[PDB]
Amino acid sequence: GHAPAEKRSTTREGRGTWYDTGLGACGWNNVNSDTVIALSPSVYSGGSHCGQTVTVTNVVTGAKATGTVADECPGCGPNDIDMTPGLFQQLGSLDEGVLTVSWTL
Repeated sequence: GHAPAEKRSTTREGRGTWYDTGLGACGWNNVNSDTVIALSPSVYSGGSHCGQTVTVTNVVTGAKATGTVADECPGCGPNDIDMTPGLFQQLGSLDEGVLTVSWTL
């Protein structure tokens, strides 16, 4: 039913990998060059993570970028997420696959 989820929006380090962006698991459809995010499943994320803006700061190089949760990363926990490759280039390099980024949600 209803659930007024009040998440403590706090900057914390986690993992952030790129995926092939085309159709988000929420009501968004974006290309690879865009800056959107795939967050841990809405079951675990209370539903209210879908459509949230998230600032991600790759701690490896200190590179800060921002992407909006449009998709749901299924096979990952609340310390590891996915994102657009275009955004992941702004965090670091595609060759890394995953990077340790400081995300706030």
